[PDB]
Amino acid sequence: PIADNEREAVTLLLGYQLDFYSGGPLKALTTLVYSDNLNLQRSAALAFAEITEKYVRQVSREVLEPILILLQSQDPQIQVAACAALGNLAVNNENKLLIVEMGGLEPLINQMMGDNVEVQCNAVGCITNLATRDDNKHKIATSGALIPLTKLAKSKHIRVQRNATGALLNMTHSEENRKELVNAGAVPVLVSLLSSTDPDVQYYCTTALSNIAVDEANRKKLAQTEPRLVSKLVSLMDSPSSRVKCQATLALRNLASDTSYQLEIVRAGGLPHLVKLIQSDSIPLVLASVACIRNISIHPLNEGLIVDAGFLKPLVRLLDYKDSEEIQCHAVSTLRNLAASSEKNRKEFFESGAVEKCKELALDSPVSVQSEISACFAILALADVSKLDLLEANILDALIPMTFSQNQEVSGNAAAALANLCSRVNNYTKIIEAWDRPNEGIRGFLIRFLKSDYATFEHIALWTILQLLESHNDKVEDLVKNDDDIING
Amino acid sequence: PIADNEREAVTLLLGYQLDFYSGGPLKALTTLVYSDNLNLQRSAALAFAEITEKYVRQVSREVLEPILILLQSQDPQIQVAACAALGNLAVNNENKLLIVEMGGLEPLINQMMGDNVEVQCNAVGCITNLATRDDNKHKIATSGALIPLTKLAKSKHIRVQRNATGALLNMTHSEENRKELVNAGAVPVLVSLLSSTDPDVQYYCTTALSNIAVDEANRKKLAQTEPRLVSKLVSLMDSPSSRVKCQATLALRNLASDTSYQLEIVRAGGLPHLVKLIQSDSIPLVLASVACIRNISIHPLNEGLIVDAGFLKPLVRLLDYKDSEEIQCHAVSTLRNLAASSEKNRKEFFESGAVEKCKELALDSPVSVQSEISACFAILALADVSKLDLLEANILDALIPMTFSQNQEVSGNAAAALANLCSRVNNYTKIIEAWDRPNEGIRGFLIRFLKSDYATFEHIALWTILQLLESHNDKVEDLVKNDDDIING
Amino acid sequence: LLHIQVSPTKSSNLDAQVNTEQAYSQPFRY
Amino acid sequence: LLHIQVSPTKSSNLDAQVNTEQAYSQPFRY
Repeated sequence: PIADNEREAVTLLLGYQLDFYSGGPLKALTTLVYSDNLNLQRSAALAFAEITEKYVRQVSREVLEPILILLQSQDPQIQVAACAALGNLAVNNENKLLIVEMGGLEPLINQMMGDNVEVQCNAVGCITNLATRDDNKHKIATSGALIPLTKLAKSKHIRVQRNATGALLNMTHSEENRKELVNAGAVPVLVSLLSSTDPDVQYYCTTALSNIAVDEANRKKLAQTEPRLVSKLVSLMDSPSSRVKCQATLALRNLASDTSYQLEIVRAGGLPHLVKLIQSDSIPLVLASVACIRNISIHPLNEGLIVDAGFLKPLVRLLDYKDSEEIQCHAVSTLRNLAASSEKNRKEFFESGAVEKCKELALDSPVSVQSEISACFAILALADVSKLDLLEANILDALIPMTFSQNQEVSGNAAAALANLCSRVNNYTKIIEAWDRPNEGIRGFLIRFLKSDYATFEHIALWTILQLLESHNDKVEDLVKNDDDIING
Repeated sequence: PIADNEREAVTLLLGYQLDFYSGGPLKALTTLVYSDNLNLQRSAALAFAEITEKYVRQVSREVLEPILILLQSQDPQIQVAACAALGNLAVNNENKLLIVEMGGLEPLINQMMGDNVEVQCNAVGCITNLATRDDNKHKIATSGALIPLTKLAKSKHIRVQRNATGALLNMTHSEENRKELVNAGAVPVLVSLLSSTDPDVQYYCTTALSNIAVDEANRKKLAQTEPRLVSKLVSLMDSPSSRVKCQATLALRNLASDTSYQLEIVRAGGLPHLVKLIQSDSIPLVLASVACIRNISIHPLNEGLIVDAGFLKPLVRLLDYKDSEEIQCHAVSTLRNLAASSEKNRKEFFESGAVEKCKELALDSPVSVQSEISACFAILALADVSKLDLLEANILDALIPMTFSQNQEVSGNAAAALANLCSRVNNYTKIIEAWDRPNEGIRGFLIRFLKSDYATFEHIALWTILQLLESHNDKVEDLVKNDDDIING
Repeated sequence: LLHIQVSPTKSSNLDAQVNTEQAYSQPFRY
Repeated sequence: LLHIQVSPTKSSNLDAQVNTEQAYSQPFRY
């Protein structure tokens, strides 16, 4: 009797009745609407608001047109109820599109510009919901709603503020719409609302400004008109709200795309905040902050200040984040940005443990991380004063097998590093040891790169052979007398 | 762990309301109704009808008031929709009461008296549903609704007929309401509708008449005024519908409370139908039919006709229905009603195996069945012609232990039968051999009943001893000479 | 006295019984 | 001829990222 399993599996699903968007009920409300009698229309509006409040689905033209018609009313009750109904229906994705196609934006804008704060709230909110569909965003942005949205973002009523700033946020997702926002004058408002004591408003405005900072032109504009923006974001890095912390950090990263902001964030005291955030052991916070410091470390004038601030060891520790490839990449990239600085910073770099950790990661990490590490080694090897030390950390053990990689960032930078390590060093012991190992070591490298199609690789091989000859060493001169090496020409 | 089954177990059952019976929606429909505009009201009524069609619950006065107002419309379609709503709501038991208390019966009666057939249909149906609550039955019965219900039962439209006859049926569950029904003139209509070709109508009418026939005065009325009744019910005993079969049989059984109907049912050809029915595969049909023939067998003039129809052996076989005490009881009772007939019927009775089966059942059945069997034996024993035969079936093996029963029907009738068997028989062999056994035999019986406080029992014992001595036998006289008998005798 | 009898020759008739099953309306059209 | 370098001294700046999280309205009072 397996059947009685099935017998109750069906009844169950026959369960999985409150639908009134058609037939009798709908016709009754519609009849109330087209009566053009004020009281009856009030009744219809209240009914619609309640119904949409309790249940929402994709509805047809005949549901939305009586509501749109109710939105032409001068009566506050009708207005607020109809706006509530349309706003509720605008939670469904097909409804958003249909509502905008029917010309709902014009009545909504009109209702926004009236002196009724509840109607303001509901109309703005309806627009907020409409703007969560990509198709609608540009149409809303160019419809004229931006001026009243910007104005209403300054409302003393927190619900109106949330809806307004939310809509503004919903139109920072494309370059064009962001341009529309900046042209409508939203930026001073957003910046001012960075100080808001409401978590939602603060988050919306922080995120909105962060998205606005994605565009170079907006960054330039902000640099000219909003001089205290960096300070405010910096102070927002210490917000008790985690998402506001994270987003403020992201905004600072985005801004740090530019040189001037790279200097300005440091000048405004952002470094200790970043130092703390990069050690939070919260993946979002760490990601944001390591990205930010990655951008900031590009400016030479910051290097010293970054090392004094104590970034090196936190950065090095980030390399143990084996389940976050991006964090590893950014950490290593920042380290490499700190790898060709002054002597003090160099000593600090070597005292951080970056070389050893990078060596450890070089042969057991994603190819992106490998690439960053390889580049880091390549730049580190440029300093003569460091070469021996790099050699005594046995990084040749990493470099040599990396010259086998089909990723040319890896292999190319490994070749560069190795080559430079072979040049003008006082002691060639480590090089002699690594002549045949690992994996044919340095001689094998020389062979393979001597027969390379890519003229740069071949140039590298020839150049490092020359550097090996150039140095006054008796034995490496003995080791180059092997026939696979020489007749290459 | 453990919890994570419970953790799911809760959620699903949190799975397994935006109605229109309150707030906004209700206020909208209500605004439509009190608008006093016919078209608007029409929309409201349609809405109500659909809503109640999709979902029904206990509702308040504010739901029923506008619906009741819509019941008084000049537009028949408004009335139909509104009454559909009301009728749907009247499926809920508290709604029935509230609707009657608010005075819905007056508009409903008015609707029944109109000329629109859909209006009639829905109004009557609504009253049918209202009359499924006992509180309401007497109120509807005395409201005046009975006269129009009676008229509408004669409608050429089948849905109307079903609703009307159903309401009438709902009026037959108390003596008072049945009296009201008869006074309204419903009986000729119901009887005529026994010939209806619609299963529902004929079931409702058969049941209604069956219930009407529960009262003596009504049976006499029917016997005076409705001469076609028995013929119709008899023909209905062959209906392809089993519920119609069964109810027809039950109606005939109720009618058979009176002697005249006991004769009439036989005269109309009901006996072969009852023969078939007591041998049905369905236990209800058997019960109804055996009860019916039990009532019919009470009239002496029927006895022969009952035997000729072939009842004896099926009746005997009914005794093996060990799981139905009631069926056994009226089978044995019918048999007893056939136990003092003419000589032909007596001979037929003894060839049916009734005696042997009863003897078998006498010590292995419920005390009710025992009572009936004991009586049957007591009546059988009255015929001199039978006595020896009854003794040859070793009836004393049943009779003697039955005289120990605390049930005085059992013991009293067993005593009577024994007493008669000891009287004026030509052969006293079986008496003599049962003198000491089983269960202390006739001797023990005589002693015990001689000591009885009940003068009837003592009378039986003394009379029996007298019959034993008066009858001329050498060894029975020898057996009576014992101390225990004479001392208390 | 020729015979002993303590029960009536015939059994009594059963009392008529009521069917209390309730009828409900047909589907309401509108 | 003094050193070999096939990568830029500094690494590239990251592209600014957009947060695509969408805001929804507050509950609607009427």
